[PDB]
Amino acid sequence: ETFRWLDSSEHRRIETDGHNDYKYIIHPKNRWYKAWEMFILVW
Amino acid sequence: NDYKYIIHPKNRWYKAWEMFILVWAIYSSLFTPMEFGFFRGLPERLFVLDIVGQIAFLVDIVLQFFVAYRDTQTYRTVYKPTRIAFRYLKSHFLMDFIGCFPWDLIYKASGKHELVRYLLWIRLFRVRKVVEFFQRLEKDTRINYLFTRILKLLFVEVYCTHTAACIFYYLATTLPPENEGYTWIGSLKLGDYSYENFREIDLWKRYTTALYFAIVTMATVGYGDIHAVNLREMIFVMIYVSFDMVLGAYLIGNITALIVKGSNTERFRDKMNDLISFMNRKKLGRDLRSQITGHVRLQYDSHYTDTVMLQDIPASIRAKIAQLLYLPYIKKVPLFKGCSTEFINQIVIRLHEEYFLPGEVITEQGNVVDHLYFVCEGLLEALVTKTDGSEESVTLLGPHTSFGDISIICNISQPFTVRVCELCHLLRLDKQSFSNILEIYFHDGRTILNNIMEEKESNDRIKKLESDIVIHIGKQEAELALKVNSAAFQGDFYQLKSLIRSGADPNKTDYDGRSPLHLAACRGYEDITLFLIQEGVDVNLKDKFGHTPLFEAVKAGQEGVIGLLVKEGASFNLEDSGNFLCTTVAKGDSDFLKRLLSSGMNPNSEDYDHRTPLHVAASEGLFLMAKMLVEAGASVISKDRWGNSPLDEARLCGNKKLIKLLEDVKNAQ
Amino acid sequence: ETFRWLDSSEHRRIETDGHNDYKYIIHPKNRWYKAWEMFILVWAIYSSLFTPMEFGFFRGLPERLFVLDIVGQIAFLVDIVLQFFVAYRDTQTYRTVYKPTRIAFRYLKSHFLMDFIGCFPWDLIYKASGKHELVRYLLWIRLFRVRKVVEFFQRLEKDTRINYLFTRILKLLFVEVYCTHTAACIFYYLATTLPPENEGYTWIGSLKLGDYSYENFREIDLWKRYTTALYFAIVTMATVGYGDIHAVNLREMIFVMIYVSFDMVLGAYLIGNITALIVKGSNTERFRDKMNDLISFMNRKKLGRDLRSQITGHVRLQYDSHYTDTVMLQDIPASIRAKIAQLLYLPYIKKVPLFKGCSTEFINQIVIRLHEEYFLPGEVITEQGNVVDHLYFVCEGLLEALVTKTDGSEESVTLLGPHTSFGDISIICNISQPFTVRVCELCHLLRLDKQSFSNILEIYFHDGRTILNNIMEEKESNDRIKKLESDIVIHIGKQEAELALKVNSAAFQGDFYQLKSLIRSGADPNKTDYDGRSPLHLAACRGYEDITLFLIQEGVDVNLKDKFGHTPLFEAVKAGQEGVIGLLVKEGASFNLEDSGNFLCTTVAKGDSDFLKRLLSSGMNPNSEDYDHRTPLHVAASE
Amino acid sequence: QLLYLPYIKKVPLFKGCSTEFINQIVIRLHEEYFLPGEVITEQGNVVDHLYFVCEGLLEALVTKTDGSEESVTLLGPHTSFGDISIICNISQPFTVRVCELCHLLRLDKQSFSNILEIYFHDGRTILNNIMEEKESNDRIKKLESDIVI
Ligand SMILES: [K+]
Repeated sequence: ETFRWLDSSEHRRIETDGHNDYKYIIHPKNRWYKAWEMFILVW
Repeated sequence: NDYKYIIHPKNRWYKAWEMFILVWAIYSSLFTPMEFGFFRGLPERLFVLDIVGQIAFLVDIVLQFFVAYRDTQTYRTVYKPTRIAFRYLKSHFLMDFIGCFPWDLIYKASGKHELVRYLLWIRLFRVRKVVEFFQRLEKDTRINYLFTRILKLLFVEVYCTHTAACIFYYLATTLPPENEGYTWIGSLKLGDYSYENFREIDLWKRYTTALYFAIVTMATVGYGDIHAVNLREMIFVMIYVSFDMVLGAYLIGNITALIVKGSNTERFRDKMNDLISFMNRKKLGRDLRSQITGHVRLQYDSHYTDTVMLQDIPASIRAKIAQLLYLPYIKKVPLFKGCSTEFINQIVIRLHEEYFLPGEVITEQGNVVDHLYFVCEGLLEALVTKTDGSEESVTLLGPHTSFGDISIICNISQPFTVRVCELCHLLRLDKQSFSNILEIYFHDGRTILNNIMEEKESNDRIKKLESDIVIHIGKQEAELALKVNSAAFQGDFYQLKSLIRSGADPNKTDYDGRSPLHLAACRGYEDITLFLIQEGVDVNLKDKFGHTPLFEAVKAGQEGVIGLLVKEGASFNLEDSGNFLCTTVAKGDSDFLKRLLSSGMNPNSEDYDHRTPLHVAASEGLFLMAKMLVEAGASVISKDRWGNSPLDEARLCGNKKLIKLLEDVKNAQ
Repeated sequence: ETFRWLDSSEHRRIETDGHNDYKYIIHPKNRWYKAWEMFILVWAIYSSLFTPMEFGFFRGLPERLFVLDIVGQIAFLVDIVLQFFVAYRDTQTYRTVYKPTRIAFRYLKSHFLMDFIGCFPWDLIYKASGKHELVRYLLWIRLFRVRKVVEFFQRLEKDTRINYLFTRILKLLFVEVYCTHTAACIFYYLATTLPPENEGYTWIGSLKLGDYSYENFREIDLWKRYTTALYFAIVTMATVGYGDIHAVNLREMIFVMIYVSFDMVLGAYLIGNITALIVKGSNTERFRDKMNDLISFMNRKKLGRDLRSQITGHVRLQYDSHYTDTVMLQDIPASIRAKIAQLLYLPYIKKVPLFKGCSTEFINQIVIRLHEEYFLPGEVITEQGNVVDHLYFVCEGLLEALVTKTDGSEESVTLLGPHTSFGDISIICNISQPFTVRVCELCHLLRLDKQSFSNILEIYFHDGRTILNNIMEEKESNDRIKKLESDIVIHIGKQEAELALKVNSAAFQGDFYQLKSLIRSGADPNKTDYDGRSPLHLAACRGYEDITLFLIQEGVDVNLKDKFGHTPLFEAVKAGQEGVIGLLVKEGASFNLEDSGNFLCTTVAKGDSDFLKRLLSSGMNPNSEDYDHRTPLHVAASE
Repeated sequence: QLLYLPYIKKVPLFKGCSTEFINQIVIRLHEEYFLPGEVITEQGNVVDHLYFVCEGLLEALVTKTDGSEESVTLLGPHTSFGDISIICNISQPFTVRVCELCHLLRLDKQSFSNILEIYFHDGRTILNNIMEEKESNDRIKKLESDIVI
């Protein structure tokens, strides 16, 4: 029943999947990925 | 379909011909203004193109005589040829038949008159097929409504610009070539190019020039490099701009109307936007804000189960929906066990789905409830509460359970604040509809009252002969006991059984005793008494007069029902039996006393004076009945309150023919 | 309080003010006067279109068009004096006033002088008074004859056949044109206001379109100058504006700056009214709104592919044809909805063969609780082997009752055409539905519930017995399938066998309203079946009343010996009781009882001074005796 | 208290009541209008609202089975039908039609029972007024309704 309620639900589980491994992957809502998303926006 | 030569309109080989003649009608109604305006008879390059093209619309006329249609008043497909023929001949045959005449060959073989060339303007009764295509596309939910509502308005603004360009060039051709300077194209010079002697310019330069004027005019840009100089072209562009002004206003109106009539996503978006503005204005917390947003998102994503979308669908279709969705969730409920299927079909119609997040509150402690809830999924809990903030998890209401039924039938406030611990799927049912169908179906309300008492063993409120739901049931059960007793009085054995098999009880009594066994025994209907005994009845039931059905059987006189009641526990239990036996000796009806001590009361009982019935029998001379009264009675030595054995009482009667009986029990000592 | 609402009530008072006196004042709905209103509307349309063309394009009318505007002024001079004899359909006091001093007034202080100045000859006055230019500006008074066109669009806005937001669009489209006709006439007049030697500094004297030069422009034909000016004004109104014709003077620049500022507001108002018409949605998008609201809840509930095609079929049936507007009808109260139902359904229910001559109140109670329903062909309504929850009456269409033997042998039992009912032989009975009622043609069934046709069937017991007699006076249902049930529910006694029991249970429970609703409709007996009881034997005494009014009604027979030998005085005195035995004795109650002496000796023997003093106080002679002829003193001296 | 209070003060049901009870009554009223001829209550029904006439000439008639009727009274202004069907929990015995342009004031039965159970001295005064004006032919007891309990 709750699998119908996917995005209308708890939705905050990024904490475990943050830095499992791979050591390079930048989060989208970073701060250095907001000095790029405006610099190359005005580019 | 007993014809086999009539095509169904929803065929898959005919629906490939509709989209073929749609393409041929999109072409042949866009070339027809170009054939009227830009030529004066077609060249020999386009002769074969004009011959086939009036043939694909000539076999379509024949094919429309062999296609069934749906009737408008009976909604049946009409496969009759003489009906589809007379439907085609009176609706669309004439404008499609004279439209596919070879009008160019009729023009060239009539001395080339210009008025026989205006007759090819009835080939625009082929945008009828585009109109029918858009009408079929509007009555199909697979296609979007922003793809259809203005796309058909960006089609009239193609047709009425191409046609206006063709008429605007045609008006330039209506003046002779000596008067070319007084025309819109003859007086035209764009750049270093001059459009003089314009009928030897190639077709696509003239067409692109006229269409450039028509589209720049239609968009109300209007550069004025191309304008009208004549007095016929002034009139035409006045008509044309006064038509495209309201056409552009209609386009802006349709786009604005489909923008201001937004989807439910935008309404929910602005609702969540100003709710988030209220939550950030009031400085709310973290889990509280998530609870508010989750509740309104649950309501938006789950409000689609509202039954007010369905209140034009008829009953026995809404009932089938409610029996497909809700009936397996009501059949497995411990409250409704033993209830008939009619009551459950009346239950499932008036149910409303509800969803709650894990932590909201459904019912509260101090409140009398107004909805009976059924749990489909979820793991709701029941919390009684004290004055000093205490909580006690009394009951864990899982799936297949109900709460609030005790607070409706007994009309009490709710005992438990019901908080929900999971994502639940509750089913509302208001107390008014529940109570109404309880006093409508009282034979199932009695079984509900018997189910509500057991689980709680009536923790309290047990008589609960307080709320009407528990009264109206008592009143209807009483009047149905009256009705089944009237059926049992006269011979209505089939009617009696139809009353009993409709959920009755053959043990509920009348206003003063009077079970159906009582009336069936006093009337002597032996089959009815067999049905009542094998159904299961208290055969020793008493009245407000102190009467058993055995007593009414022996008072009536039918020995068959007398013998039929005594094969079970007949058992008279009659109080004041002594004075009753003495007063039936007093009335002296000997066959009634034969019925009395046949299988019954002991004849050694006593009246207010301590005397046996054989004492009062042997006081006037009643040998024919004193013989009967001495048949089973014993202990003949018994004195009165006066102190008299019945032998010395039988002495002074003055009749000696019953003293012959007095030498009978002289050996039992 | 009808002075507060003179609009909701007192709408059409007609009687006492049609022919008061004066016999001349025409009501403003006469067929001979509304044939003059269209005539003066055509004259007003012509005289308002020709007036700017008379002003701008001429300096005094020629020798022709003289009889034309003479009769144009005569046809309005007639209408000037004709409105002194036309009534005064009023605003606040809703009655057509016939008083011809409130007809001369309300007109003289209104459109009279603007309509009497406009009938003076202003081109004979012009040519008589030395040909002055400012006496020709009084032709513009004749644009007050657009009242007759704006009154036509007010008598059309309150006409319900055409949408009011469409008459507003037609009114704006008659304001858009005639403001391009008047602007064309003023734009040509502003070119004639310059001398003919300064004609090269005008919009038309400095014009050259194609190879034709518009020089010496006062000698061109009138229909070339008018078409040129109107072409400018219409391509300016549409905001196309080619610029082949443009303003040249300052007096033309000022007029174009006024005119495009007026047309911008007018075009924005036209776009707004068209958009306001379109947002009031059509039939197709109001179908598709709830259709996409019902495709979802059919995709997530996972309904079957046949039930989905039935639901979509019924939704496409309530739209696109057969506009069942009960959802609009629900604002109307129950009394007026009952009057609507008695108008619409009584021609159909009275011709049903089930109701062969019942009472009119019973058929009224039937048609109060009816619902209209439409079904496509191929639908199954009531299938064989299920309980019947609704009673259906076929108003129009064609149905089909079928039955199967073993292997789906669907043979046509009957064909239920119009004025037929099905589901009737199983609400009367308590059996299953015996036929699969399938739909052949598009039907219009009238649905009655099962519980309504049990309440109004047990209330109206004479009509219920008439309905059972209508069912049995048939071929005993061998026209259908010969499913004979006994003889239906047979005569089941609701005359005396259950109604005396019903009124006796009403007396036993103590319901006075049910008691008097039963007995004031007749049928007050003195006997119960299955016993010798009475509505006096129950209520009065044993119950001891509940309700004090149980003894005064109808004066029923006291001293009725029941099946167990108890008079109602004995039942009132056994339960002791002290109101009915105080009250029954003045009504002539008696203590008749067989072996009363033996009963008194037994009440001596048990010992009950209250019981025996209530026996003796309510009338009892203690010299009656028993089988041994012993008085109650002979046993009250025993122990 | 300035729109409805002169109407509710001169009601024979609320005679002798405290002014605070009337001030609690007048808040929950709903102004209603009816043209001369509709029906607002029927023959057998426990009524859902208590009404007060302000300017109107409603009639209260009892219907029979065979279509007939007779008016037991003529409810003019400053009258209150309803209440005896509410506070005795019985059905309203009269089909209350209307003969003029009436000016009723609704009051639902749950809120009326709430104000009666909170202010019980005025409830006893209302019970006394109904027991003398209806004359209390029976149910001087009237413990069938939980309001009196
Ligand atoms: K322009």
